[PDB]
Amino acid sequence: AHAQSKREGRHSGYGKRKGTREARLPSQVVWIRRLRVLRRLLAKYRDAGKIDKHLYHVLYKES
Amino acid sequence: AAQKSFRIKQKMAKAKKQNRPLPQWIRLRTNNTIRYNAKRRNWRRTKMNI
Amino acid sequence: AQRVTFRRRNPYNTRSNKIKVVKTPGGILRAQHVKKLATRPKCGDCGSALQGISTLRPRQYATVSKTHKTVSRAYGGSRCANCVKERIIRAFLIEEQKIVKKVVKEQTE
Amino acid sequence: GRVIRNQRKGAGSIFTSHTRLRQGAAKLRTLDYAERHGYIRGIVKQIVHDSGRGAPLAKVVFRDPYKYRLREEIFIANEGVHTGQFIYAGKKASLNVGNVLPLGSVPEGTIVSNVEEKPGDRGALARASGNYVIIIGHNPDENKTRVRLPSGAKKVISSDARGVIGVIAGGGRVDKPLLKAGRAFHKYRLKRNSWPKTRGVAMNPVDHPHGGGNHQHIGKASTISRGAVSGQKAGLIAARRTGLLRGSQKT
Amino acid sequence: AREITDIKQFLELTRRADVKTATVKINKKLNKAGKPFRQTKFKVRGSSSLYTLVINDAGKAKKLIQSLPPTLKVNRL
Amino acid sequence: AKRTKKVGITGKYGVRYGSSLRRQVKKLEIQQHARYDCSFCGKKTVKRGAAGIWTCSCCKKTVAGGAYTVSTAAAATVRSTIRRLREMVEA
Amino acid sequence: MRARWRKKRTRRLKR
RNA sequence: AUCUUGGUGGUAGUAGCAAAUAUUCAAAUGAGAACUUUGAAGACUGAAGUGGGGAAAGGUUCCACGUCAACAGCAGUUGGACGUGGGUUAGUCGAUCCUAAGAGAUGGGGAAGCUCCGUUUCAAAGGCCUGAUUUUAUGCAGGCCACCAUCGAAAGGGAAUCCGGUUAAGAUUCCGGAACCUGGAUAUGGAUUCUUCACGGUAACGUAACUGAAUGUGGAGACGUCGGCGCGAGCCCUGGGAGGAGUUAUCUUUUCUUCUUAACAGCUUAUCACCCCGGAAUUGGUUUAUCCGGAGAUGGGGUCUUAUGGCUGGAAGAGGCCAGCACCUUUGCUGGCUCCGGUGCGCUUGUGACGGCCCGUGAAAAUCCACAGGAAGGAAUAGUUUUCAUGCCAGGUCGUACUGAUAACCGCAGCAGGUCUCCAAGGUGAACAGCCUCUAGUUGAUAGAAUAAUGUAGAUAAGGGAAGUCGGCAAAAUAGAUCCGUAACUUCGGGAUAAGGAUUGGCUCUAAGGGUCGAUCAACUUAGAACUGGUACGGACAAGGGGAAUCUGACUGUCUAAUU
Ligand SMILES: [K+]
Ligand SMILES: [K+]
Ligand SMILES: [K+]
Ligand SMILES: [K+]
Ligand SMILES: [K+]
Ligand SMILES: [K+]
Ligand SMILES: [K+]
Ligand SMILES: [K+]
Ligand SMILES: [K+]
Ligand SMILES: [K+]
Ligand SMILES: [K+]
Ligand SMILES: [Mg+2]
Ligand SMILES: [Mg+2]
Ligand SMILES: [Mg+2]
Ligand SMILES: [Mg+2]
Ligand SMILES: [Mg+2]
Ligand SMILES: [Mg+2]
Ligand SMILES: [Mg+2]
Ligand SMILES: [Mg+2]
Ligand SMILES: [Mg+2]
Ligand SMILES: [Mg+2]
Ligand SMILES: [Mg+2]
Ligand SMILES: [Mg+2]
Ligand SMILES: [Mg+2]
Ligand SMILES: [Mg+2]
Ligand SMILES: [Mg+2]
Ligand SMILES: [Mg+2]
Ligand SMILES: [Mg+2]
Ligand SMILES: [Mg+2]
Ligand SMILES: [Mg+2]
Ligand SMILES: [Mg+2]
Ligand SMILES: [Mg+2]
Ligand SMILES: [Mg+2]
Ligand SMILES: [Mg+2]
Ligand SMILES: [Mg+2]
Ligand SMILES: [Mg+2]
Ligand SMILES: [Mg+2]
Ligand SMILES: [Mg+2]
Ligand SMILES: [Mg+2]
Ligand SMILES: [Mg+2]
Ligand SMILES: [Mg+2]
Ligand SMILES: [Mg+2]
Ligand SMILES: [Mg+2]
Ligand SMILES: [Mg+2]
Ligand SMILES: [Mg+2]
Ligand SMILES: [Mg+2]
Ligand SMILES: [Mg+2]
Ligand SMILES: [Mg+2]
Ligand SMILES: [Mg+2]
Ligand SMILES: [Mg+2]
Ligand SMILES: [Mg+2]
Ligand SMILES: [Mg+2]
Ligand SMILES: [Mg+2]
Ligand SMILES: [Zn+2]
Ligand SMILES: [Zn+2]
Repeated sequence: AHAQSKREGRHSGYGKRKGTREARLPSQVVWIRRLRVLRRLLAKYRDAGKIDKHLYHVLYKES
Repeated sequence: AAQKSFRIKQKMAKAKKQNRPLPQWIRLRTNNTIRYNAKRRNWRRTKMNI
Repeated sequence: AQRVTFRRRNPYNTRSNKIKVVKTPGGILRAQHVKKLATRPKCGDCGSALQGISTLRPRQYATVSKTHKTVSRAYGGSRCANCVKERIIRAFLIEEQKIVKKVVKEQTE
Repeated sequence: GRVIRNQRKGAGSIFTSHTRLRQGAAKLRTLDYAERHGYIRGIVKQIVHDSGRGAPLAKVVFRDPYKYRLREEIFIANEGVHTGQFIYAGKKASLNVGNVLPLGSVPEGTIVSNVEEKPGDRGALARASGNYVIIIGHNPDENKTRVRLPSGAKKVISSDARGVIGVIAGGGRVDKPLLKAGRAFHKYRLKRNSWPKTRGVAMNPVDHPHGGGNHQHIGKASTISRGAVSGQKAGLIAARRTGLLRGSQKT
Repeated sequence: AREITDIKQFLELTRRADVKTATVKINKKLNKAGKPFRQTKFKVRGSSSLYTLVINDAGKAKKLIQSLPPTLKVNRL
Repeated sequence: AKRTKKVGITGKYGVRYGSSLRRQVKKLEIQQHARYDCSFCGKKTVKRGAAGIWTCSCCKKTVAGGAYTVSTAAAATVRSTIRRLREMVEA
Repeated sequence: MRARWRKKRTRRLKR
């Protein structure tokens, strides 16, 4: 029952937090997810000819 | 002491056999003056020092 | 949930006393002693792992047939392919240049 | 009094050298026919760190002249020697960095290292990182080269004594500050039990000539005779002078 | 220990000199569909190794049980 | 963003040890961790591995060198001296 | 292959 | 004679038997029960345990039967006690073998001498191979190499085993099944040969095999530490289904629980690495981490290690869970089901490819293999080959019970001390914190009655606020997280959580952030809004007081075990 209510977003406000933001969820773990999303999408587009290798290379460095 | 030398185990076997009270019939012997076993040992009282 | 014991008298976490937990046909977890992992044979020239050779602890190499321990070439299970290629090139070229060295010396005479 | 720290060292118990991780003694090849009369070629197979030592070592492999086998030597690497390089050792070897020549066979001004004191001693002088000997003269009648050592001492040696051309590698080691006690700790862990060091004035009289007193102080001259006996030689032994050296130390 | 596929190979094993016992186990299994069928495993004991032939078709099974030698001491189940 | 005005690699030492010692360590720390140009294969892949030992990642050739840089000034002047004397004896 | 194994083969052929 | 040994008083039925939360009811047993046993209840350890195993150490304490004089600072019918017996099963687990720091004979040299040095030396320092000869298992035939005893690890190195069952007490040791290693013996198949010692593949390399002495060269054995990332395993969590149990005034398609698969073997499975084709600037590929490429990138196509996973054999016949008949039966007997999934910055652990660090670069030897070499031997109607398969025989010796500590060890003892290590569930939470719980274990520790003073341990306090005191000693106050805001000084790194403020619950919502082929599947993080309450809300637990200066030691580090 408690786990369900947490799924819906309860019990999670400032007065229920005791670890830091990073201790709760490391900012590195958030970056690695993000950059792995962007790298995946770029590879997909390039491989389907939605983008060329020249736009790919520039976007990869901007990601 | 689970993994023990034979020499240690042989000494322990000797100690097992000696750990007994005096046989009662000794007391009946003619001119007997042995009352009890005066060299009895116990693991809680005195250590063997190997 | 269920906790396990070492199966031997060594109680310490040494390199030779590693366990994995395994579930048995009796439905219970149990430690299983693991042997140390084998390293791949390495080339005598460059140091790289040799392709085609089995990876085993040393004495296990005695139990297995010769095809597991070699490859079909000069220096088979000893030097890698690119190391053998350099040996052949170098042997051929230096032995030729030796013929030229002598002739150039024999002309100047 | 009790036996002082500097006297305990000779018994060599806890004060022996920590040699577990060393590669073997660095030494030239044994001086044999080939080296006396011609040269022999070896290959540099490896260049490798030796625990305790600044300079890296070079594992040089030579063929045996009399038996079908190889013979690994352990040289102290000169600056510039590389894996795969051939090294030439003997009377007739050419004047290139890494080669082993008799000192008779090199011009004045040659830089050498790992020089033998006596011929066939297998190496003695200029072996620490960044050091070398300079040849400064020949006496072909007496068969004696003259050389300048790292200390700045001049010295006359047999012209048959061998050296390696060039300077020992790993130079400039002692320019980086150690910074931390811990770095000195790890340095001396691979050498011997010489560190850290308690000052004699921080001890009691029983333990050191300097010990004791209601202030820490030496109390007699710190300069000690050369003829003093064990237990007295603490401080500055046989000092010609003392105090800050105002100038250059070179001859 | 060892599964043997070829029936020609299996029959060689039954006639081998060290082979004194065999076993015939019947499993009730289910295929890709929920239709059930009687798998049979023939197992011959050997010396170093037990060898099993798995026969799913109960026709071929019935033939195979007949063609075992009468020297071989066969345990049904 | 530029993260330190000056300490650079020596920012790992915090405020300890003295500016003058940190500054001397910094010069040699930069040299010892630099990539150097390989004399053999031409690539910029020579890195220190223990004082005096400089190895190329690409071609795998190791060279004996200085404690904190591949070539000390003393060893350069020696190479040049030895070349000079070698040419004097060879005519 | 080890000497003990080589020696075994040599005995086997000597019969 | 603070005499010696022995005995005995007063003190005195006195000090006392108060740490570790905790006991209660009934029955049984028995002369006797606060304390034994069973049952019922109430609690605790709370997986960095009061649980399950071991190392050192002990030595029978293990288990049973009998049993209470002494011992268990109360008791005792109970016991680690007393008496009498029973009990430890190995080719595969250890020892045994190897070498480490080291220890230590010999040759020699010292020393009046007990002995000392030294460990390969200033020594005539051995012991293998092969054929035979068929005289015999030694001289003979040949060859071959010569380093320097030995001891030193129950955590280092190291040939080989697993599952289920079984006892009062033993089990990786017994039984049943199923494997494997070493040494020996050895003949059948397969393979090989008239091109004598195999073929295929451009290649990386493949294969059931596929001659190879001396000698030599390589490899494995064989190695730090930290960091993030990937992958595996076990655990955790969770869906559907098939069973059993619990709750049911009401509600709950509910809560709990069973649904497993060993070593070994076959086939298959990879990051890395490598090969072929090809020839790159409009530089491309690419990691969380920026490295790679004309010394050949990307790309296309292949090869390899088998860590690891999958499928099959092992193996359902075992184990587990149920049901239905037997019945103070040996204790049965019969039948059924034992299935299919999901998820992840999870935990623990293994491992891969990497990166950081060093004036630190992180054992040795036995042992095993490969290669180079070409000694030697070998066919035609018959020769070779046991590194391929199958088959035969053997595997000695010593250890093995149990505790491993608030009662099995050391501390005069059944002592709140000390003493090395493995496994490790749910919730809350950053968390192996504290608090609560499941599995397992315990419920021990003299008790009853009463509730004075003085204590010990724990608390609270009007108004004042350090006036107390050598001295704020002791206590209080502060405390988590989010946002804001942070001075002097400074070695420019710091100071800094400076100082100083605000917020925090519950409920109902909203938004953003993904995977796989427009469909479909799935985590938790963050931000916002409404409503709501005795304005509470890090609600217990957990958890900095701060500032202005001075003396002094630069810093981390270290010492007077038991007054610094
Ligand atoms: K192979
Ligand atoms: K020291
Ligand atoms: K000092
Ligand atoms: K003094
Ligand atoms: K044994
Ligand atoms: K051992
Ligand atoms: K080791
Ligand atoms: K590393
Ligand atoms: K004692
Ligand atoms: K005051
Ligand atoms: K300090
Ligand atoms: Mg975290
Ligand atoms: Mg970051
Ligand atoms: Mg005694
Ligand atoms: Mg293979
Ligand atoms: Mg000093
Ligand atoms: Mg003092
Ligand atoms: Mg004195
Ligand atoms: Mg003083
Ligand atoms: Mg004096
Ligand atoms: Mg009293
Ligand atoms: Mg008391
Ligand atoms: Mg009680
Ligand atoms: Mg508690
Ligand atoms: Mg509790
Ligand atoms: Mg008992
Ligand atoms: Mg009593
Ligand atoms: Mg009593
Ligand atoms: Mg007894
Ligand atoms: Mg073993
Ligand atoms: Mg001696
Ligand atoms: Mg030994
Ligand atoms: Mg071991
Ligand atoms: Mg037992
Ligand atoms: Mg058995
Ligand atoms: Mg751990
Ligand atoms: Mg046991
Ligand atoms: Mg036990
Ligand atoms: Mg325990
Ligand atoms: Mg005791
Ligand atoms: Mg105690
Ligand atoms: Mg949580
Ligand atoms: Mg109590
Ligand atoms: Mg008050
Ligand atoms: Mg008040
Ligand atoms: Mg006030
Ligand atoms: Mg006052
Ligand atoms: Mg006053
Ligand atoms: Mg205080
Ligand atoms: Mg301040
Ligand atoms: Mg603040
Ligand atoms: Mg200080
Ligand atoms: Mg003290
Ligand atoms: Zn190679
Ligand atoms: Zn290079």
